[PDB]
Amino acid sequence: NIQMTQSPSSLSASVGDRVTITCQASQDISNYLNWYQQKPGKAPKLLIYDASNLETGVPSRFSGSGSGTHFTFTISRLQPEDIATYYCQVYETFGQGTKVEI
Amino acid sequence: NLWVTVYYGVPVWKDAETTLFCASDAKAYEHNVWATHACVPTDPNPQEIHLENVTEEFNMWKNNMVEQMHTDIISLWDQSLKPCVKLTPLCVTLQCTNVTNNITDDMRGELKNCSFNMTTELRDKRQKVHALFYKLDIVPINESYRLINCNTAAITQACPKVSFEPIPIHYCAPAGFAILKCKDKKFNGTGPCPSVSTVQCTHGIKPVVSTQLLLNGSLAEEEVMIRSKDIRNNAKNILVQFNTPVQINCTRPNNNTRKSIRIGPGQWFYATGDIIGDIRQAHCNVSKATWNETLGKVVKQLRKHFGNNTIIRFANSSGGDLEVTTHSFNCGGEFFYCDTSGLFNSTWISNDSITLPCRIKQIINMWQRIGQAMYAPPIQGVIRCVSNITGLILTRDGGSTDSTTETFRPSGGDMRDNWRSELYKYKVVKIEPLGVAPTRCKRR
Amino acid sequence: NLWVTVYYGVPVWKDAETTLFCASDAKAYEHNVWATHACVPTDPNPQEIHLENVTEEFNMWKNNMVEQMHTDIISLWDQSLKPCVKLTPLCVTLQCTNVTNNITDDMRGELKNCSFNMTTELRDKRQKVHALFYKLDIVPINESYRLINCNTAAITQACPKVSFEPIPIHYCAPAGFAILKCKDKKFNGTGPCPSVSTVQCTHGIKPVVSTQLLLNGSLAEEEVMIRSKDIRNNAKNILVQFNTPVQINCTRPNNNTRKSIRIGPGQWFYATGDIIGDIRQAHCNVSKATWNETLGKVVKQLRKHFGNNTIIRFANSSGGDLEVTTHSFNCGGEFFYCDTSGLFNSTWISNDSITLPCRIKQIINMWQRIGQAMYAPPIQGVIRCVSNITGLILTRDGGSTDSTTETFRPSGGDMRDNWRSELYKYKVVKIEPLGVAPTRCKRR
Amino acid sequence: VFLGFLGAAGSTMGAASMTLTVQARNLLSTVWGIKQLQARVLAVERYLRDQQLLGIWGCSGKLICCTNVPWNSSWSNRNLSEIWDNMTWLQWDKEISNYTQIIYGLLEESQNQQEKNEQDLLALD
Amino acid sequence: VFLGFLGAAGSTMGAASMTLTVQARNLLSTVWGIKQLQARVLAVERYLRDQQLLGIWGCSGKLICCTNVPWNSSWSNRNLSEIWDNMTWLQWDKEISNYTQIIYGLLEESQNQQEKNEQDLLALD
Amino acid sequence: VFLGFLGAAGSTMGAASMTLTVQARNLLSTVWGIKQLQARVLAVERYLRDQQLLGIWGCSGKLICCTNVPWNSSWSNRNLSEIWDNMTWLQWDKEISNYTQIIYGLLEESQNQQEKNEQDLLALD
Ligand SMILES: *[C@@H]1O[C@H](CO)[C@@H](O[C@@H]2O[C@H](CO)[C@@H](O[C@@H]3O[C@H](CO[C@H]4O[C@H](CO)[C@@H](O)[C@H](O)[C@@H]4O)[C@@H](O)[C@H](O[C@H]4O[C@H](CO)[C@@H](O)[C@H](O[C@H]5O[C@H](CO)[C@@H](O)[C@H](O)[C@@H]5O)[C@@H]4O)[C@@H]3O)[C@H](O)[C@H]2NC(C)=O)[C@H](O)[C@H]1NC(C)=O
Ligand SMILES: *[C@@H]1O[C@H](CO)[C@@H](O[C@@H]2O[C@H](CO)[C@@H](O[C@@H]3O[C@H](CO[C@H]4O[C@H](CO)[C@@H](O)[C@H](O)[C@@H]4O)[C@@H](O)[C@H](O[C@H]4O[C@H](CO)[C@@H](O)[C@H](O[C@H]5O[C@H](CO)[C@@H](O)[C@H](O)[C@@H]5O)[C@@H]4O)[C@@H]3O)[C@H](O)[C@H]2NC(C)=O)[C@H](O)[C@H]1NC(C)=O
Ligand SMILES: *[C@@H]1O[C@H](CO)[C@@H](O[C@@H]2O[C@H](CO)[C@@H](O[C@@H]3O[C@H](CO)[C@@H](O)[C@H](O)[C@@H]3O)[C@H](O)[C@H]2NC(C)=O)[C@H](O)[C@H]1NC(C)=O
Ligand SMILES: *[C@@H]1O[C@H](CO)[C@@H](O[C@@H]2O[C@H](CO)[C@@H](O[C@@H]3O[C@H](CO)[C@@H](O)[C@H](O)[C@@H]3O)[C@H](O)[C@H]2NC(C)=O)[C@H](O)[C@H]1NC(C)=O
Ligand SMILES: *[C@@H]1O[C@H](CO)[C@@H](O[C@@H]2O[C@H](CO)[C@@H](O[C@@H]3O[C@H](CO)[C@@H](O)[C@H](O)[C@@H]3O)[C@H](O)[C@H]2NC(C)=O)[C@H](O)[C@H]1NC(C)=O
Ligand SMILES: *[C@@H]1O[C@H](CO)[C@@H](O[C@@H]2O[C@H](CO)[C@@H](O[C@@H]3O[C@H](CO)[C@@H](O)[C@H](O)[C@@H]3O)[C@H](O)[C@H]2NC(C)=O)[C@H](O)[C@H]1NC(C)=O
Ligand SMILES: *[C@@H]1O[C@H](CO)[C@@H](O[C@@H]2O[C@H](CO)[C@@H](O[C@@H]3O[C@H](CO)[C@@H](O)[C@H](O)[C@@H]3O)[C@H](O)[C@H]2NC(C)=O)[C@H](O)[C@H]1NC(C)=O
Ligand SMILES: *[C@@H]1O[C@H](CO)[C@@H](O[C@@H]2O[C@H](CO)[C@@H](O[C@@H]3O[C@H](CO)[C@@H](O)[C@H](O)[C@@H]3O)[C@H](O)[C@H]2NC(C)=O)[C@H](O)[C@H]1NC(C)=O
Ligand SMILES: *[C@@H]1O[C@H](CO)[C@@H](O[C@@H]2O[C@H](CO)[C@@H](O[C@@H]3O[C@H](CO)[C@@H](O)[C@H](O)[C@@H]3O)[C@H](O)[C@H]2NC(C)=O)[C@H](O)[C@H]1NC(C)=O
Ligand SMILES: *[C@@H]1O[C@H](CO)[C@@H](O[C@@H]2O[C@H](CO)[C@@H](O)[C@H](O)[C@H]2NC(C)=O)[C@H](O)[C@H]1NC(C)=O
Ligand SMILES: *[C@@H]1O[C@H](CO)[C@@H](O[C@@H]2O[C@H](CO)[C@@H](O)[C@H](O)[C@H]2NC(C)=O)[C@H](O)[C@H]1NC(C)=O
Ligand SMILES: *[C@@H]1O[C@H](CO)[C@@H](O[C@@H]2O[C@H](CO)[C@@H](O)[C@H](O)[C@H]2NC(C)=O)[C@H](O)[C@H]1NC(C)=O
Ligand SMILES: *[C@@H]1O[C@H](CO)[C@@H](O[C@@H]2O[C@H](CO)[C@@H](O)[C@H](O)[C@H]2NC(C)=O)[C@H](O)[C@H]1NC(C)=O
Ligand SMILES: *[C@@H]1O[C@H](CO)[C@@H](O)[C@H](O)[C@H]1NC(C)=O
Ligand SMILES: *[C@@H]1O[C@H](CO)[C@@H](O)[C@H](O)[C@H]1NC(C)=O
Ligand SMILES: *[C@@H]1O[C@H](CO)[C@@H](O)[C@H](O)[C@H]1NC(C)=O
Ligand SMILES: *[C@@H]1O[C@H](CO)[C@@H](O)[C@H](O)[C@H]1NC(C)=O
Ligand SMILES: *[C@@H]1O[C@H](CO)[C@@H](O)[C@H](O)[C@H]1NC(C)=O
Ligand SMILES: *[C@@H]1O[C@H](CO)[C@@H](O)[C@H](O)[C@H]1NC(C)=O
Ligand SMILES: *[C@@H]1O[C@H](CO)[C@@H](O)[C@H](O)[C@H]1NC(C)=O
Repeated sequence: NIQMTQSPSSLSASVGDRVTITCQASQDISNYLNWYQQKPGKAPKLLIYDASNLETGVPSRFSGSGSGTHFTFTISRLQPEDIATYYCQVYETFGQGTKVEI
Repeated sequence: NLWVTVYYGVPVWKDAETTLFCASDAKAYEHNVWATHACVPTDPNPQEIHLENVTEEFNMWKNNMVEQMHTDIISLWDQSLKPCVKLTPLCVTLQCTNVTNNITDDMRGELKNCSFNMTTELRDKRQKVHALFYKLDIVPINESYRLINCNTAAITQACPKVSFEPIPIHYCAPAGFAILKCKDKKFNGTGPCPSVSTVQCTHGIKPVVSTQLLLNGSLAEEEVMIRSKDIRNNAKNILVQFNTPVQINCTRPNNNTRKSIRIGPGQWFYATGDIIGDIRQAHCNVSKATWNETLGKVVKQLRKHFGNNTIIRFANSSGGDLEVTTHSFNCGGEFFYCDTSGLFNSTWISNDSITLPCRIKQIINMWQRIGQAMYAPPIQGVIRCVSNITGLILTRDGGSTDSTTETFRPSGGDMRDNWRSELYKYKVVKIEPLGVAPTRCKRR
Repeated sequence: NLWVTVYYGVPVWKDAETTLFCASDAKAYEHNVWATHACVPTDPNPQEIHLENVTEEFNMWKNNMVEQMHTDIISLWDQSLKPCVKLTPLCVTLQCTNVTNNITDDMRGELKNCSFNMTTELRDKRQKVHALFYKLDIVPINESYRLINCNTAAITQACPKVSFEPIPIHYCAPAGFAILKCKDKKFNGTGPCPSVSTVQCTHGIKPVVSTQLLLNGSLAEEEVMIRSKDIRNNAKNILVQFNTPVQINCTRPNNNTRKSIRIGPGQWFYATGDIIGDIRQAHCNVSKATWNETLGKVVKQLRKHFGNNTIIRFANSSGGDLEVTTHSFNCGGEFFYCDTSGLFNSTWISNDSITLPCRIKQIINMWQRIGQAMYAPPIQGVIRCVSNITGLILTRDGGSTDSTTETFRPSGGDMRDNWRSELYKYKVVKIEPLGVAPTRCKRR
Repeated sequence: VFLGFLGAAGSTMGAASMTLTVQARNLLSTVWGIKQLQARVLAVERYLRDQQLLGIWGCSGKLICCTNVPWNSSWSNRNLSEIWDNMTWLQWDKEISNYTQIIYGLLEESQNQQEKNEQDLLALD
Repeated sequence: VFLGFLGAAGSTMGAASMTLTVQARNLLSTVWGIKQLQARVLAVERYLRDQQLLGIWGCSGKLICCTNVPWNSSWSNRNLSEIWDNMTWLQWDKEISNYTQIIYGLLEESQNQQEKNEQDLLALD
Repeated sequence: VFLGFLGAAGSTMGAASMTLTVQARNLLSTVWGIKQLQARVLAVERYLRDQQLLGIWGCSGKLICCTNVPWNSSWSNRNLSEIWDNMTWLQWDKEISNYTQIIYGLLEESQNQQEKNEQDLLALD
């Protein structure tokens, strides 16, 4: 179906800097890409839906922007509550996932 | 130099939602599930004005006319069922045996001869009656039977005089509103339509309740039309509109009786009772060649979206209720559920008749309401039926491990897509007659 | 010299009566006794315009908004109760014994364990069931028990999903009408108000149904307010509005179950069944000191009308139904009737907590209609509740032989006075936009 | 829309006559559905009755309309200053409501009717 | 009645201004009975709101009404030819909808109100 | 209000034309509640249709309105005396109902529309 490539596969960054994760689809998917956060031992939690809108209750430091084939997830500040694996998703397909690290 | 000038009657509109009244010719009868309490007489002169130099954005997937039709049809079903016999004294133990009459091997176990005690016109007297019930209407009380809805819902007999035959209904806008029709013949129901007209009412739309197949609908003018809210999303149904229809021949061969049982002071229960002659399975025939050329056209149009070299597979429904796992419909007054496993069973590589067995049911929850069911009375005689398959509702299989092949299965259940196939070309707009523009004229 | 000139849009109004629509935010839920069939969404911007140099005569005791709210609340109760389970098969003989569970001495005899025969989903089969019923719901058939309303009224179960929690409702006027609000903080609800404003809708008024105490109402801004249609008439109730509220802590300590019994094809009866742990009396606590200072303020304000040297006595209700002889209310879904004999028991000469025992009831005739009663289903768990006592409804004792003392007792029952306490400052007026006046101008 | 509604109710009549449009814009917008519909229909026909009254005089589409009906001192003998600078429209209505029907009758009896007929005749010469 | 309704919707604004009466005539005509009644009542009060807007300006009983509000080039800087001979009313509405309320406010703020007051005063001399 | 309603129905048309306001004032005011509401709404929208017809001509807010449509002797060849002094309005309606739509069409075709456009243009010079 629609293949996805999510990069970087593993990222290590110190507090304060920005984290930019990129998902590349296999074709035009309009804006129907979602970004989820999964802490270890917990279910994924949706942060970005439709690639730009922010789920209610999410801090504003999480943001997403993209279209067509290319999408980007931006976390402006790596606050200590945020260490988790981040996944992109189009339809049934889930990204390979990236784990931030301190 | 220039001054504000006010114009009234300006031809400007906006997108809006409103309540649309229904026009209908309503000839005949001297007893219609719809045009008796809600709609009004038709228009002798259906006037359509072509709006030249007008390109208008349409969206069949955010059309409020579809939602209005859904609510209207549900409410009209409820209103038609309100003044009829409540069948609450029929939730009793039923002693059932198999039918001793000559029964074909396919129909063995489908029908049960059930004896039970019933109320009479006098409340202090009881009657021993017997009736024929389909096996799909009858649940064993333990591992003595009972109707299927007795645990969950109360049951109301449908009035036999009221007929379930769809009649066309035209959806008309009130004053200050207009209905824009997209006249483009290649339109997939979303985006700009260059050829637009305005109409007083929609075309005659038969409220046909069916699953997996659009019966007695409109036909595409040029080619088979594939429409989907998101063709890449497998969770979204694919509406297929044919350019040439496929005739479907349905029948229940059983010569059936209608026994009247006086259950109350003026209330009657209409049971099946007996069958004159042999007993055979109800079924629907379609032409094998016609179905073949229609499926070839559907594959040709699906490959536009899913690639030219991909293999298009037609498989039967994955699961669900009997309404969605089968072509469920109603013509002749009885409710058919036909196994379409023979319709959808093919693999199309990029390079006689079919008989569908049908099971009848008398206890129906049409719109899955809570605490409400309907008993469909039996029809006297042999019911036959001829319809035009004019489209399909499909669902693509997700999570495909093989990227070369795509699998499409029948779908349905949500009838908002049944009339999205009819209301795709219409759009309600709201006239803004007041405009302001610069002119050289100045008030004294 | 002078000529008639016609003005349209003149700011003039008259006293009139009209039907007021209700605005409500109606957030939450995805089941409200009121805002589901009658009222409409709120207003983002509540606009209030102060009418300067305007003195307007108000009369809370001839306010038609109160009558409109009474009719609306009764009708909305009836409409909420219409689509629910009728409990007519529960008017049968009940074999009742005392509860063997650990019961405190106060709660001895209050609850009865009653076994009875009930209908099943199949009309030809019966079930032996048992339920816990409060003694106030159960009448002995002879000098074998029966529910209380079986002689007089049919009973309908309240839908458990529908919640009895008051939500605010704003009463709004249609076009050509206005709502004038009296902004004076010393206003007793009758006579001229110098500080007047106009509002689109009233404030958020919770339709709290209660007797002897106004819960979750508005508070006076400056001082305790004593209001009465005639303070010299003992037949007229005295509405007392507090300036600081008294918190009230209510609870039913019983850990309760809700057993479901399938009485009909899709109908369910929700009985109490069993109690997990000890059984104790339901009760309401108020602060003794807070009640003392509030009653001192009430006495100080009553002495303005009844003389400065008179002795103000607070005694409990003289008599009536359980609704009026007790602080009757409903929060948590269950109907409390609390003995306020400890609240009103004092003598004030001109110079810790209180616990009120509460009895629960499930069969309620809220508005004393004929042939209609409601069964309140039990609530699973322990119900607690916190409210603001914001006022009282009192009745002065007449025919006093002693002229030095005045006695005031709790009152209520007529809920038109419960919402007179909220709608006292509002007045519906009717805009007369057409005026004629002399000017020197003359038509050509 | 609702801003300033009746804000000049306590102003002088002269000062409240500059705010007529805020009070003119505000006259036009199950069993309870029937109640709301009855309210809306009543408002509509009331507005139309007022507009018909304005139109059978020469005051159609006007919020201030000068007429040819003389003022009678039997209705009010105050001078313009007491009316337009010392009194409010509510007080004036209270004072003049007993003659309002006489004034309306005079407005539609002779002035607009004979005017219209005379303009019918002046469109001949 | 319905003939030609919105037929000039794609015409130029100048050409569509000659067909205003076809779009002006078409603005005036159980639970479903209540639905139809609600639709009819809504249409009536909408038409009356538009007529009230026309009447609080000097545009009562007129489908084309010249005013005393100057055109501001902050609303549109096109010359008459681009507007009345190259553009349609739908495109013009899309372009000018952001200022429509400012224009309406100016139409009822000063021109009709001060005009009316000045005609009140000119009927004295 | 109801006094004199249709009292001049048998009068001559000339004499019945002096009583137009009695017949103009009288055109504006459970399942049976819906029936009464339907009646009221129908009366309202009918009155508004008549007022719209008057307004798309030059006859807004007028009970007698002179026009620029010539009289055609194909509609009636009687002289003014036979019409306004010998005939009643009911007889005239019976005689002229076959051409009424032609007359209405002519009233809104050229005279008011071309007049309005010409007044648009005369407000330029
Ligand atoms: C798609 O669209 C298709 C075309 O509309 C539909 O097919 C149509 O289906 C309807 C409903 O079954 C068919 O209507 C029936 O037709 C018969 C009468 O029509 C003709 O039949 C005879 C020859 O076939 C002819 O001699 C007749 O004179 C007539 O011309 C009947 O089967 C039936 O009539 C019955 O209609 C009443 C309502 O159903 C019923 O009350 C009457 O019988 C009852 O009452 C009488 C009198 O009281 C009693 O004597 C009876 O015992 C009984 O109690 C009456 O008999 C009905 O009209 C229609 O013909 C058919 N059209 C075509 C072209 O095939 C599909 O159904 C649609 N598909 C879907 C899925 O909706
Ligand atoms: C005067 O005004 C006061 C303030 O408004 C009123 O007090 C209020 O009273 C209401 C009604 O009892 C209280 O609302 C309840 O509050 C609880 C939920 O709120 C919070 O509670 C938890 C901590 O206390 C917290 O963890 C929760 O997350 C939540 O924040 C519940 O008791 C109750 O919730 C129930 O609401 C539904 C409707 O009642 C009910 O259907 C639900 O339970 C049912 O359904 C679920 C799911 O199907 C099942 O799991 C259950 O078994 C059951 O079938 C749901 O549980 C309710 O919301 C309110 O909290 C309280 N406020 C305050 C500040 O005390 C007074 O009552 C007013 N006085 C008068 C006389 O009117
Ligand atoms: C369902 O079972 C019922 C019985 O519960 C069947 O009807 C009954 O059938 C018997 C045997 O055919 C009938 O007896 C016969 O009646 C005729 C006259 O009708 C008589 O000539 C014969 O000698 C014999 O007695 C009986 O009357 C009839 N009814 C009852 C109440 O027993 C029914 O046919 C079964 N239906 C099917 C579809 O199998
Ligand atoms: C759907 O298609 C099937 C299959 O072609 C049709 O069944 C066929 O129906 C005909 C006509 O009734 C049968 O002919 C008759 O059969 C019996 C037994 O011999 C007898 O009454 C007559 O002598 C005559 O031959 C035919 O046998 C039967 N074939 C099969 C395989 O079942 C069916 O009628 C079609 N249904 C429609 C159009 O509704
Ligand atoms: C109201 O009375 C009923 C009886 O009418 C009480 O329920 C019944 O109580 C008996 C004795 O506790 C139960 O018997 C016991 O059952 C358990 C299994 O549940 C078993 O382990 C014990 O050996 C014993 O047999 C009985 O099951 C139960 N129900 C019936 C229908 O008899 C009920 O508790 C009483 N309620 C109160 C609040 O007192
Ligand atoms: C209303 O006020 C009464 C009286 O103060 C409160 O009753 C008191 O409640 C507390 C808390 O539950 C009880 O303490 C507990 O009691 C038992 C028996 O010792 C035990 O579970 C714990 O060890 C703990 O001490 C206290 O005994 C009880 N006092 C009396 C005299 O009944 C009641 O809770 C208040 N209700 C409200 C605010 O709803
Ligand atoms: C309520 O009634 C009072 C009178 O009792 C009105 O007060 C008047 O308000 C106007 C407008 O603010 C004042 O005019 C101003 O006055 C001074 C000269 O005194 C000057 O600086 C300004 O040019 C301006 O004209 C006026 O003096 C004042 N008159 C008094 C107090 O006698 C008030 O407007 C009314 N408010 C309403 C209807 O909202
Ligand atoms: C749709 O838009 C087209 C332009 O894209 C409009 O076409 C124009 O139609 C008018 C009226 O028929 C034509 O005027 C005629 O033109 C010729 C000279 O070219 C002359 O013989 C006649 O005197 C007459 O004026 C005009 O030429 C034509 N212009 C083009 C094609 O550029 C059309 O009217 C629009 N249709 C609508 C809104 O219904
Ligand atoms: C019903 O029709 C009759 C005619 O058939 C109308 O009678 C006319 O009534 C007027 C008004 O009262 C009379 O005018 C008066 O006449 C005399 C001279 O004859 C004079 O003294 C007065 O100055 C005044 O003008 C008129 O003569 C009379 N004509 C007849 C009988 O030929 C009558 O008005 C109609 N009534 C209605 C429509 O209510
Ligand atoms: C379905 O029924 C229709 C008629 O409703 C059948 O059409 C007829 O078919 C026969 C046999 O070929 C022809 O002789 C007739 O001329 C056709 N028309 C009519 C009006 O009878 C059709 O054959 C059926 N289709 C099947 C069984 O596939
Ligand atoms: C089945 O489909 C055919 C083909 O569309 C229908 O026959 C057409 O009916 C329309 C009705 O307006 C006519 O205009 C066409 O000329 C007909 N075409 C042909 C080829 O005959 C037929 O009515 C449909 N049958 C049912 C039962 O819906
Ligand atoms: C009634 O309940 C309220 C809370 O709903 C109680 O208020 C609390 O009281 C305790 C004990 O003094 C304090 O520690 C808390 O801070 C108070 N607030 C809250 C939010 O819990 C109140 O005490 C109760 N009143 C009684 C029993 O008189
Ligand atoms: C009980 O009364 C208190 C005091 O009035 C309420 O608390 C106030 O709530 C309002 C809500 O608009 C706030 O504006 C005030 O600031 C609050 N005051 C204080 C002192 O906290 C409280 O909400 C009431 N409780 C109930 C259950 O009605
Ligand atoms: C009756 O039918 C059932 C299936 O419904 C079957 O299992 C059973 O054997 C049949 N009994 C007979 C023919 O006696
Ligand atoms: C529908 O057609 C429009 C152009 O009119 C196109 O942009 C859109 O992608 C089409 N939808 C699908 C599902 O192909
Ligand atoms: C049962 O309770 C009643 C009061 O309701 C009491 O009179 C009677 O003695 C009790 N019987 C017992 C405990 O056996
Ligand atoms: C209420 O206040 C008015 C003055 O505003 C006063 O005349 C009247 O007597 C008061 N009512 C009572 C019961 O004291
Ligand atoms: C004024 O009214 C009186 C009656 O109050 C009346 O007799 C008189 O003629 C009227 N004056 C004028 C000039 O109309
Ligand atoms: C035009 O609009 C601007 C703001 O966009 C405003 O400042 C200016 O004064 C306006 N011009 C006129 C002539 O009103
Ligand atoms: C009068 O009507 C006739 C048709 O009856 C028409 O031919 C003629 O031109 C008309 N006359 C005028 C002056 O319009």
